[PDB]
Amino acid sequence: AENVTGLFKDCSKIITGLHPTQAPTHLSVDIKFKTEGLCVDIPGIPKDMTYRRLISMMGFKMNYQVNGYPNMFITREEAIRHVRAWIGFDVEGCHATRDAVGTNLPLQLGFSTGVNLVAVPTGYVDTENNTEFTRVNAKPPPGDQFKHLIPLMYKGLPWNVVRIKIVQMLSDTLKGLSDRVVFVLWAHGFELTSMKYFVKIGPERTCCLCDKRATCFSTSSDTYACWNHSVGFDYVYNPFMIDVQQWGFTGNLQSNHDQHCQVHGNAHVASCDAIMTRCLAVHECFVKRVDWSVEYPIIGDELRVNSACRKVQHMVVKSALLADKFPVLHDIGNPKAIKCVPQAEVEWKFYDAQPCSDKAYKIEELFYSYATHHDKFTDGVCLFWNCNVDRYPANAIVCRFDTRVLSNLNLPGCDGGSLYVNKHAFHTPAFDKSAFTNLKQLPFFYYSDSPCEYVPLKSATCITRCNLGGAVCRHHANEYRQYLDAYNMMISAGFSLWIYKQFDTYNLWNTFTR
Amino acid sequence: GSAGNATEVPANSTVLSFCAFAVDPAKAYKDYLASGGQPITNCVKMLCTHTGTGQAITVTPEANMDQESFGGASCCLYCRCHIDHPNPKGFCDLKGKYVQIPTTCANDPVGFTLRNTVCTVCGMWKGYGCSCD
Ligand SMILES: Nc1nc2c(ncn2[C@@H]2O[C@H](COP(=O)(O)OP(=O)(O)OP(=O)(O)OC[C@H]3O[C@@H](n4cnc5c(N)ncnc54)[C@H](O)[C@@H]3O)[C@@H](O)[C@H]2O)c(=O)[nH]1
Ligand SMILES: Nc1ncnc2c1ncn2[C@@H]1O[C@H](CSCC[C@H](N)C(=O)O)[C@@H](O)[C@H]1O
Ligand SMILES: [Mg+2]
Ligand SMILES: [Zn+2]
Ligand SMILES: [Zn+2]
Ligand SMILES: [Zn+2]
Repeated sequence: AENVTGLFKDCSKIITGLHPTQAPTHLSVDIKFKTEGLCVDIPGIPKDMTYRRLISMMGFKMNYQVNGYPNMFITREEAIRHVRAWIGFDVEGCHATRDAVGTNLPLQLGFSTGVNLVAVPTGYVDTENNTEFTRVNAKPPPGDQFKHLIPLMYKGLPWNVVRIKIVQMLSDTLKGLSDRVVFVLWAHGFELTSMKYFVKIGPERTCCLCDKRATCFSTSSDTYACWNHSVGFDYVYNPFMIDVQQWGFTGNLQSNHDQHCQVHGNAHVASCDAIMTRCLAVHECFVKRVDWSVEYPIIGDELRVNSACRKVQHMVVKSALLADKFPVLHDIGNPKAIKCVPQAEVEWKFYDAQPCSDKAYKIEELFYSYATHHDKFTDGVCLFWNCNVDRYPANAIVCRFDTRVLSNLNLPGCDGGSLYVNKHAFHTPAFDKSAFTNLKQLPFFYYSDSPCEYVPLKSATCITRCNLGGAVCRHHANEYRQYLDAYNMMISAGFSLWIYKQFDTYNLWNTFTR
Repeated sequence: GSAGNATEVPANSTVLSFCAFAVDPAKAYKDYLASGGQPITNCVKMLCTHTGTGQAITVTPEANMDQESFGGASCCLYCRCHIDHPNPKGFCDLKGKYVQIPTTCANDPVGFTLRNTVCTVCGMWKGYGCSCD
């Protein structure tokens, strides 16, 4: 008897605090006023009219169920539900060195973003009349691995600044991506502590002048705000956070992270420490294969990419069949039967690694590796449509996403891959030219076999319904201007199209013979 | 490294963490009480003659057979959670004075300081009680 936190542990070097009034807690009042487990006022031994005591902000431990108030730590599941609301956060720090000892101050903060904010050591200090948020002495940690920290003591910046810079750097990174934040962290304790500086909490609130729930708070004038519509807002209103390590990994963060991802080399800097936390987060989550029960609402124009995507597929897989007349088409990566050109004489064989259960009688269960299968499909044509892999086989029609492009749709991942979210977030390997060694790029073209039916335009490339003439034929002249639009779009969605080399625009005209 | 001197006991951990973070500390507390959660304990409690004025804010403990007595700043929520004080600048009511509470109401001293306010007439509790008004 008895146990203690210490949260708010007194870090001052004063022996003998504290008068029974101006003593925060019974626990600390000088032995001198204590008797029989009580305290008593002795006018003889006065209260000090001047003192400064550093109160430790470490050990925050918040789990409480209060009806109007949101759990700020979320389940792995609910965390997936919001992905890239995700941000990696790891704070490096410094210890209080002179007028006091025994606590940790937030020296440098870093993020999944490249950003590193450094702050002047500051802490919470008890005086006679109040608590006061104030600059403090500090020193860098002992380790030789912490030597990179030394100069940052001078570097800046006041906390009143830093919590403002934080909210913007967050505001503009999350504005179009999400309605909330989730901080993704490896050793959560210190970062929770760091949070006390910028983060205010409370029951859900709708942003001033907007429909959407509030991200930010400004003390300058009591208000709440929104990811987009905040500015000069100092505090974050209801962040969420997930501790990755709580999923029971074996070692230190870099140990596990590096098992999977080789693209992030470590320089002990906070950012880099907080990036490696997202990787693991992403890998241990989305490189398991493509769970389809998870629905990510779209903003925006995923639909116009979605349609424009199928449209282009059908067009080229129809043509490619006409052109070289393949006996069989090997469709690799088709969970559901779903012939893309529904009417073709061709044997249509399906292969996928995770075939949807109904429609599993139609499909062979298969995992394609060029090492193993470069032999195994010779006859006919192979279709890899957003089935990303070990380098593609010589006879193939493929669509691979190029990770390098950025859009609010696609997020960073491991290792160098990107997690792509349209619906059912799709993690894709990083773009590798070696994949395409056997293929060649797909030049743009149009094909329509039909009867013909605002200003007309001639196109060197469309094998067209009617080319005897110009021939702008008002029905295809419209459709070709529409299918080139939706093709120009999916290209800017980052996607690329790669075909077997033999393929020739020409052979499509011989289907016009009779 | 500890390496330091401990101010607080665990049974107040969650409760304090809450209001430290909250935008409105007052609400957060009253609510935590609603949710069925335990009130802040560990306040400095005064061994007293129990004869004296009934007044709430005094420079030395003054109690009634009705009241029990507390070192003020442990009964202060803002003082206890180490966050800014509701007075605009900057200062506390209860730090450096003793606060009095009715023995029945005494279970939740931190709260009682929020819930009520002192008559500027008799310097005594309003309703718990006061002769004025
Ligand atoms: N970087 C990556 N992007 C991917 C991946 N898979 C899909 N995508 C892209 O995200 C989007 C996700 O596809 P989604 O399944 O959510 O779109 P749809 O709602 O339009 O498909 P369905 O309505 O369920 O039906 C489509 C059927 O059409 C075929 N299909 C399936 N995928 C496609 C695409 N991408 N383009 C054209 N046609 C496609 C296939 O037979 C399908 O069964 C899509 O736009 C693609 O651009 C992927 O593994 N990596
Ligand atoms: N290396 C591989 N070998 C076989 N199937 C793979 C694979 N990599 C991914 N897949 C499968 O391909 C699918 C990726 S979704 C791609 C969608 C498909 N082109 C369509 O028309 O909708 C998943 O079912 C996954 O199980
Ligand atoms: Mg950490
Ligand atoms: Zn990585
Ligand atoms: Zn106070
Ligand atoms: Zn009165």
